[PDB]
Amino acid sequence: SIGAPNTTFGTNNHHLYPDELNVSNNPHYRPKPVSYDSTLPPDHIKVYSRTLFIGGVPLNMKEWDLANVLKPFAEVQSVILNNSRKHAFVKVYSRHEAENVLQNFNKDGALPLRTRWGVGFGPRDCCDYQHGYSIIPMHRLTDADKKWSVSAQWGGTSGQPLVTGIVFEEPDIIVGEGV
Repeated sequence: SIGAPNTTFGTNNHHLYPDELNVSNNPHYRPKPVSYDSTLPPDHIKVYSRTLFIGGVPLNMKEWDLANVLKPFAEVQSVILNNSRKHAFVKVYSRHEAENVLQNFNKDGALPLRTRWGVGFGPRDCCDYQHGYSIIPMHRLTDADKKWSVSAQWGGTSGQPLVTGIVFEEPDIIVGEGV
């Protein structure tokens, strides 16, 4: 209602919405579900994807067409569409939303889009794109990587320290600063 988003973004990052806030007055508010399992290796963290990878993309559909086809399935937070590759990546605000998309989307096989697990945050060498998660060693997490894992508004730990065995849904890929 108040103002327009951007329709392409790029000044900050590929989110549909501006800075906003994960506050209770925002209807985009989501919980920070965190767990701790000792079954994980030492100095590692678990990251569930809230990101869909999209194959089969017709070149005429854009970022807000992805938000439009997924609108009755879940709220879309961010999107990187690559028409030259015939694909998109689409980040929704919760893991439960991303599963609720995957569960109902293209069940008949009529839509051109092919919904899979993508990654907003995840190491390729410790990935599990089949289950839709990755496990990350804290020795490879940069200052920015841990900064989002603690400080990200959607996903991460809710401001808790990264401990061995910590589980959550992917932190936002804001960045801030220079460098």
